Amino acid sequence: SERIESFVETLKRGGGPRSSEEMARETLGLLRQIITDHRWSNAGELMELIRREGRRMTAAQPSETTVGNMVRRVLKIIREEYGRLHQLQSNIIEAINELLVELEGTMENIAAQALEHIHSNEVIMTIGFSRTVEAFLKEAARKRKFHVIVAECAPFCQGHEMAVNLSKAGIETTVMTDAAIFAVMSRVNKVIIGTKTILANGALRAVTGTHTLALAAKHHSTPLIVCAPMFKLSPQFPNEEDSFHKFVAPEEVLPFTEGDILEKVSVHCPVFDYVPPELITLFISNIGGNAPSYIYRLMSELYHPDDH
Amino acid sequence: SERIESFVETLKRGGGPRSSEEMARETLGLLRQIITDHRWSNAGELMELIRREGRRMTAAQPSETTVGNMVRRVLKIIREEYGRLQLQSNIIEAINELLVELEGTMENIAAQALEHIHSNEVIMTIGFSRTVEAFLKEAARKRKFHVIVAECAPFCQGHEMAVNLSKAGIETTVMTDAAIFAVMSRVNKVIIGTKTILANGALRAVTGTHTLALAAKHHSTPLIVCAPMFKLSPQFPNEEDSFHKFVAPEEVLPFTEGDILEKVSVHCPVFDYVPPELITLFISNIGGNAPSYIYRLMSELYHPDDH
Ligand SMILES: O=C(COc1ccc(Cl)cc1)N[C@H]1CC[C@H](NC(=O)COc2ccc(Cl)cc2)CC1
Repeated sequence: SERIESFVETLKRGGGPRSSEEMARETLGLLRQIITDHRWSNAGELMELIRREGRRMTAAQPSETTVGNMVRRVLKIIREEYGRLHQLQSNIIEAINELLVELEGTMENIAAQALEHIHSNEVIMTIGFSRTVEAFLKEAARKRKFHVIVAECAPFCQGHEMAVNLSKAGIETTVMTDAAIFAVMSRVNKVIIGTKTILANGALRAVTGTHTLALAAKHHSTPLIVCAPMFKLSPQFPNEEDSFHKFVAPEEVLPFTEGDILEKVSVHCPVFDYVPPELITLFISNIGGNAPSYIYRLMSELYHPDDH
Repeated sequence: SERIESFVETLKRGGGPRSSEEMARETLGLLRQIITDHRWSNAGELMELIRREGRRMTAAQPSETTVGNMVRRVLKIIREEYGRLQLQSNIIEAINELLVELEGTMENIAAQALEHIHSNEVIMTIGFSRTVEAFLKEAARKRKFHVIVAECAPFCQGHEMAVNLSKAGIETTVMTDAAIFAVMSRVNKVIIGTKTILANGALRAVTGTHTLALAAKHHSTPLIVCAPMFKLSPQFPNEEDSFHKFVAPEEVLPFTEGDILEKVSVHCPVFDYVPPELITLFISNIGGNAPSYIYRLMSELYHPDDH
């Protein structure tokens, strides 16, 4: 039925399911359902329906790149499925089920490869809460006691919660304000950041302090990993400008109090930022450990030239 | 008497007094004696004698820059002495004052140590110097840091200092010279002692100082070169290849393994060249001056007879 419309409203109003493959489980859900029982013609009328419902879905807040990402991957499974087909619903829904089960284990396998990086007594450093970086760092509690420096930035700040969820289970964290990321980072090694979405050229679109942070990395020459799973490799190299973000209400940065000053003064609030591929020095991923400058072909491994 | 000739032979054969106030106390000695009783004319015949005995003294092994350095400073005290101008009383008295001022370098240059090294801070030095060891020993009434010392420079005279430190102080580890780039990714605050420092701001030091300072201005950690006064040499780096000491290649290849030593060329340099584009502070005997200021400090001491 048209419960997807509710879903089309659900992404419209906001209220995030915290990126935990819930957008992916949902997009797989609705694509499974529209894939299940709909109109049927042989010659990709299903694919045309995927383009229509696709572009209607992408008409949401243009930041949830996972929605269109798994949409396009469903299309590539359709194209290869027909490619071998040269009863298709059985093969398509089965392979989509296999992609679901493969998606069902990202946060474990991307966290197994952790002992091979962090060593004893090694002052790691991140910024901003992320599920994968916390799970990833929790499987390195069967090794020695390092430190963790976490930045408290990007207000409204969703960051501390992580400083709790770590320090009551693990290593000796300290929490620094965002405006002190250059007295620190003279005494550190091995920076990690989680990623909101990563671009085709090799860019990280992340939380609103990622840049200003990576610049310090390629100033003191410390390597920064951006641990990010699959299904977040977005096409469309950074052409569209200023729709790249989320501008939120300036209540979060200035209070509605202090009247009259708020007549003539301009307030800005960006949620994301731009990390170019000239500063990332490894990707830890779900299947391999690929470098920055290789990421290109990995994208060609997944998609098809209908990247629009 | 002509015991200076013995001294002129003493620097000739080698056998260093460590550079620890032997070269300066001696040069002050012989300059005091030649200053004391010699030929006398009013119009700087003493100064001409200082030029003659000076250039004869500088005809030693051209690396002991302290000898000519204190020679030239004696000349500047002569020039200012005549400038204000029984002159022997004033000259020998002021030279005595310069001696007593020279008598306390390694303490006052080591007082200013608590204001730099902090708790839990992995310092790092290459080679061994009296002033860097005394300097680091007065920071043992603060917390337990590490010290990473490189075992460079065959003959590798590096360790004695790791002994003389470890049995009195912090947890030092000793690395070979060929591992100064797996380390120096996990360090801060490098220190090096200086054999002599040039006018432009250069450090002429032990034979691994370069390749180390390059790592400092690659990972951007600051390197202090703690060096007292009297070692500010004029003569910006013009004279080439007399800038060193080439020693016998027995120290790097053994006289054993015959016939290979027919056709193969062995090199052995003792010093190297650190340019002023990489040093990031000087801790000194009177102040704490930066690199790019060092220029006028030299003009504070000498006179344009710098040859
Ligand atoms: O625990 C801390 C303090 O951590 C912070 C300091 C400041 C801030 Cl803002 C946050 C955290 N510092 C330690 C961390 C281990 C290190 N390394 C060692 O203990 C020894 O490591 C070495 C030593 C020598 C070599 Cl060659 C290699 C590693 C010393 C400094």
